[PDB]
Amino acid sequence: DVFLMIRRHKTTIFTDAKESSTVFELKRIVEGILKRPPDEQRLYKDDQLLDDGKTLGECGFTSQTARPQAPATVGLAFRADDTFEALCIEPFSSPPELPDVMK
Amino acid sequence: MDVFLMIRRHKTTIFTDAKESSTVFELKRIVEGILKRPPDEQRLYKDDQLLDDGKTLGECGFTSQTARPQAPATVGLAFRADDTFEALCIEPFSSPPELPDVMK
Amino acid sequence: MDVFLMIRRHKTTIFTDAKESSTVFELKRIVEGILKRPPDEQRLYKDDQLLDDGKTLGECGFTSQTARPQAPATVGLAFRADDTFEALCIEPFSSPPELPDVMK
Amino acid sequence: LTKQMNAIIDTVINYKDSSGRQLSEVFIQLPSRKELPEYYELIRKPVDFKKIKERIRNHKYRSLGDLEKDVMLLCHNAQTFNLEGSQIYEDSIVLQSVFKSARQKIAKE
Amino acid sequence: VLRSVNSREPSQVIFCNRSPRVVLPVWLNFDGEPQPYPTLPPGTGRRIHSYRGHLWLFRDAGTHDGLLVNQTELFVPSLNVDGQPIFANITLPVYTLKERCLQVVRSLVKPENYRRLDIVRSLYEDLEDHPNVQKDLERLTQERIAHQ
Amino acid sequence: PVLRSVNSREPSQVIFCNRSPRVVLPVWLNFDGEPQPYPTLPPGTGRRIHSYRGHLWLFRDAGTHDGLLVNQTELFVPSLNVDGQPIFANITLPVYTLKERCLQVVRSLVKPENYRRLDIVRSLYEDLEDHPNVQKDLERLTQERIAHQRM
Amino acid sequence: PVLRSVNSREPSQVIFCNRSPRVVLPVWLNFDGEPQPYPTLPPGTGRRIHSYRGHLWLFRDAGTHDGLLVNQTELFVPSLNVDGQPIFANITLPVYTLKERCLQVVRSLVKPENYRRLDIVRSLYEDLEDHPNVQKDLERLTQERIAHQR
Amino acid sequence: YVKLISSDGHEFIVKREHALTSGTIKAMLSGPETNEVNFREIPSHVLSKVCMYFTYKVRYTNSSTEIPEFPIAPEIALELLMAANFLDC
Amino acid sequence: MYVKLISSDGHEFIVKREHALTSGTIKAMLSFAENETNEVNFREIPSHVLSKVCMYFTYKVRYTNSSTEIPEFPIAPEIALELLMAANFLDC
Amino acid sequence: MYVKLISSDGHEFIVKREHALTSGTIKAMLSNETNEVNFREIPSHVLSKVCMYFTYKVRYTNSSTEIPEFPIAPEIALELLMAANFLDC
Amino acid sequence: MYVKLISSDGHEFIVKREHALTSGTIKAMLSTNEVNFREIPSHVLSKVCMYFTYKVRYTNSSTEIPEFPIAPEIALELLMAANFLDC
Ligand SMILES: Cc1ncsc1-c1ccc([C@H](C)NC(=O)[C@@H]2C[C@@H](O)CN2C(=O)[C@@H](c2cc(O[C@@H](C)CN3CC[C@@H](N4CCN5c6cc(-c7ccccc7O)nnc6NC[C@H]5C4)C3)no2)C(C)C)cc1
Ligand SMILES: Cc1ncsc1-c1ccc([C@H](C)NC(=O)[C@@H]2C[C@@H](O)CN2C(=O)[C@@H](c2cc(O[C@@H](C)CN3CC[C@@H](N4CCN5c6cc(-c7ccccc7O)nnc6NC[C@H]5C4)C3)no2)C(C)C)cc1
Repeated sequence: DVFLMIRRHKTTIFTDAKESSTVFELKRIVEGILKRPPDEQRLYKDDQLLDDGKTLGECGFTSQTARPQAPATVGLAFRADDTFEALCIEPFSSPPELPDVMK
Repeated sequence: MDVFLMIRRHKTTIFTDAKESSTVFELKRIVEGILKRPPDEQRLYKDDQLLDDGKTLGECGFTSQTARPQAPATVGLAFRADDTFEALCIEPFSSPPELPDVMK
Repeated sequence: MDVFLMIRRHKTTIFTDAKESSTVFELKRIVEGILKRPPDEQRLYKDDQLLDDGKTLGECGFTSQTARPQAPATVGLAFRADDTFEALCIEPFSSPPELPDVMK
Repeated sequence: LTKQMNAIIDTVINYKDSSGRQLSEVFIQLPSRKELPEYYELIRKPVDFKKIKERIRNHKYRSLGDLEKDVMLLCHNAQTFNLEGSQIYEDSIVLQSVFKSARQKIAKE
Repeated sequence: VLRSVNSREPSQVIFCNRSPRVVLPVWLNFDGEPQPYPTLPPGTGRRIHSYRGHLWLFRDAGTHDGLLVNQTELFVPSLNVDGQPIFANITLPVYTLKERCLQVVRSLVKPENYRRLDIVRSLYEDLEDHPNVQKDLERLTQERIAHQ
Repeated sequence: PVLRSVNSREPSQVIFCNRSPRVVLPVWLNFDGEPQPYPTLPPGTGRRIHSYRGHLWLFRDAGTHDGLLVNQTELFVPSLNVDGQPIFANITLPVYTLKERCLQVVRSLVKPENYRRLDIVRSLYEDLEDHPNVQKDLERLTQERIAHQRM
Repeated sequence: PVLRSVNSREPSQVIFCNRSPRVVLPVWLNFDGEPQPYPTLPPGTGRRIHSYRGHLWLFRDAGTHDGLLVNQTELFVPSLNVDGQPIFANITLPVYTLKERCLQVVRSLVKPENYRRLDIVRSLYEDLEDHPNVQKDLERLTQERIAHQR
Repeated sequence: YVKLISSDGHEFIVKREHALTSGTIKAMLSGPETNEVNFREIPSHVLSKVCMYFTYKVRYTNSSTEIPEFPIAPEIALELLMAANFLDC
Repeated sequence: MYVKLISSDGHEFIVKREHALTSGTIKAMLSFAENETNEVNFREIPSHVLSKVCMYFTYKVRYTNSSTEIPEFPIAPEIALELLMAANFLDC
Repeated sequence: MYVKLISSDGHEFIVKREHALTSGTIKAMLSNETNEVNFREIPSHVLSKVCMYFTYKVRYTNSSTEIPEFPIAPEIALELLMAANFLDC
Repeated sequence: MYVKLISSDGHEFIVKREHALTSGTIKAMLSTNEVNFREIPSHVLSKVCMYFTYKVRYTNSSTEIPEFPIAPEIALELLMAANFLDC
């Protein structure tokens, strides 16, 4: 009942998960797809780190703000050795200025 | 669940079932159907206590484990005479003979 | 059929099973095995009544549905001090704290 | 006799209750075992209202008491199998009461 | 009198829960005994396989409070026309202010504590008289013997 | 879909017998293997139900969604009926872990919004909040089938 | 031999569950369709037993030889197990006729030499004497099974 | 409903279908329908229990779960056996 | 099992295979006929568009055959024209 | 064959070794091997019930027959849950 | 017309006559545009009116009805008032 875009750099994964499901279970789903184990992944909602033990619900993701048409964005960072990769989600292409026909 | 009953007044004995969830009132209506006397002329007793038309048989005490088909629970019946209701009177069933020495 | 028991003396509590058909004596022998005191130095009580070594647990009152694994029946134990047996004394288990307000 | 057997059996089938619905509509033809196996396991002598006219066309029934014995058997077969107070149960109670009034009008009037 | 009818003709139906409550669909069997069925969460709808003439009833799974289906108390699917599904719209009724208050009090106070409320004795009995499918079925019968 | 019914068109008469103290929710896995809730069995009742050969079933506490057992296993798949004789599904409590059983009791006494108020460890609070769930358990049962079909 | 086990050589794990008040005597029909007594199930007990597919079983009150039921029927034949899941044989009291049930009780209270002292009809005395019997019942079940339906 | 009347003269009102479990009652009712049948040699403590059986038989026939023993106390056993024999059941 | 859609500006979109197949053009491109292709590359579709094309797959898959009520699939003016173009090319 | 579990208040519980081993924590503490283990933070009304569970689990695991509900009174529920988790029962 | 309900603390509530009549006890008392409730405070009688508004509006409304909310703080006194009024 929660729709998500999990984005790291130029990669964006579109997926669902339950409000009741946990940040850890989400890392496992990513593991299943990108073949990268759960403990080196770090998931952010906006600029705040999400604890593996909290439910997506308690992180702030709700059905009413994570709808299939307007998915909520979870930020993703990987771990190289000791250091944490910076939360870097390179933005999408920009839409052209609103055509004069539509004003 | 299902509750199995003997509704008895005097020498009359009615065998019927109802639901735990069904009410003392609908039971009076079953009696009305048989003995042709409305629920406002009937009093239904469990032992010596009067049963309120609004309470469920369950709440009155008729559980599935005390109102079994082969051990029906006994509801007493009284009819109204004018200003007063007759006493609850359930004439007893015939006594069995003293246990024969063969079965001892 | 099996019976599940707590044999308790003072601050000691022994958890064991035995057959309905097994005897009070056989139980004393199990206690002997654990607490190293023979059947002639033991008295076993069900509540406040003494149990004869020769009776089956069944006959004493311990049954399938009073001596269940999760509700073991309690047999009281008394040891002999020279000429006389000690009083049957079963020191009670610790009391639980009053219900936290969420569960009241 | 065959005409009276046709009258008695056709009156019970054609019989509609006081809402206009025909009761025998379910009792016309039995279900295939493939369809409903529990009925066949429960019921010793599966018989319907065509199986009875078939007998009557063959005149398998000897007296009007032999035609009645097997109309009571299916109407009682239905009661055994169905729940008390079901649609089908209380109509086999009525189909026994409409057969016992239909035989009583044709056989003696 | 109030029972499903063994029909052999399927009738696909859409149970739409437009109440704020969890809804308990209740199918009356052929003998006319209420049969609880799987609950519908608020704001959900399901296509369900039922039969023509089958009689249904809906209630708050939690409280057993009375609900409505297509502005009435009983739902009986008509024969499907051209395979299109029939729709059962389940909604709150307009409860009496009293019955509604009882609902809320009942939901806040444990039944053993109804006795602690500084209210009239009659209200205690009313509080204790929890709503019930069977009581309501009995009432609905007398309301159909009164229309005859 | 490892765990799913198989369309057969051969009927299998079954008897669901609820020998648990709980209201039982029979859950039929459809052909895609999606749980489908069916009418509940009150404690201590038994009902004859029409299912087909190879159809896969699962049972649960209709209230708590707690896990039950059928013929001392987790899944029931009706055998081919022989001679019209109905197959029997005996539904019972499993032996819950003392922990899981305690959770059940606490969960049954405290409103879910108040789990937060209990003077216990957060991990226990997480366990309390993790309501049992057919889907979570189905996922686990799949990995437990690929683990005895690996070797 | 219409009513008999069939030599399968495919094992079928079964659970005999005694939900009758009576001590239960499980009776395995041999391939020659001969009743073979097996160890008794105490009341309210359940045991996993090793049997084979197609093997035919029957259950009775070990004491009185009264008829019992398994899965609402007189005979139990294990299906082939699916995924090792054990088959279940639920053994229960049948709805005895009031007469047969009365006989049961009288028989249990009065010594057979005293049946003669009861002020009852001779036909009833014969019925009292006529103890229930697996073989008589097997013969009946065959004629009811030789009729394709029942 | 149908009315069964004991020797001592107790009246028992039981569903018709429940009573018909007795082949002998079936005969008495089906052969001239009336509502009453009189048993001059069956006392109440017996005919009461005979009804209780009808209740039992009707309810537990075709029952999937489990069936409970139809109890008969020694004191009533013989007279019930007599009554049971006289009635089909 | 998932599929990778790659925009002109080179963003990667990982979406369920079944979600993607909602597009006839994609179905065609995915379905050497010995085994399945994970990537498909759109030379002329920018990210801000292909992102929203996915959001539609999410929407369509979820709300198709859903009984009580479906919500309108929103499209902002700023994206409307390019999406219409992309939509027609994809056949979604 | 027997092992001694001792509660905070100092009650002694003598239970079969195998019954106790149902607890990973106890399995660890025992795995030569000792006879006593002391639980300084588990009271008797709790450790008593923890044993009763061992009795229950050992008996009803692998039973074809219906299993009965392991009862827990509200008053004990929370402390038992705590104890349960520590023990790994 | 309109009708005036007056609370214990002496607040005046002017509501349509037909809205008020939803209460059998008010129906009885008006059978006169005033009624005084010595035992009903304003925070209660205010909400009793809000119910009249609700009942009148949503009775016989086909699509959807919204739950008539009652806060815990007011629940008991409202239940009392409700029973007295017969609303
Ligand atoms: C997910 C979710 N969420 C919220 S709710 C929900 C949900 C809802 C439903 C379900 C499940 C899948 N669906 C249901 O539960 C539905 C609902 C409700 O509508 C009843 N029902 C049922 O399933 C009953 C049911 C099924 C049935 O099918 C008959 C047509 C099949 N019957 C044999 C063929 C004909 N019979 C043929 C012999 N005929 C008889 C003939 C005679 C007779 C005739 C002549 C002479 C002698 C005779 O004896 N006698 N008896 C007869 N009896 C049968 C009769 C008709 C019909 N009917 O009802 C089931 C449950 C009981 C899942 C989720
Ligand atoms: C604790 C408790 N509580 C309550 S009950 C209980 C309990 C329950 C069970 C058990 C024990 C463990 N289990 C059992 O007792 C089980 C149960 C029940 O299901 C039968 N059974 C048995 O063990 C029989 C059994 C049968 C059999 O199958 C063959 C593979 C075994 N043998 C190899 C070869 C075959 N023979 C087959 C013909 N064959 C010949 C055939 C022919 C022939 C056939 C057709 C047509 C023409 C022909 O000529 N001709 N000649 C033959 N000669 C060889 C012969 C070989 C038998 N396995 O076991 C046992 C008892 C017989 C314990 C407690």
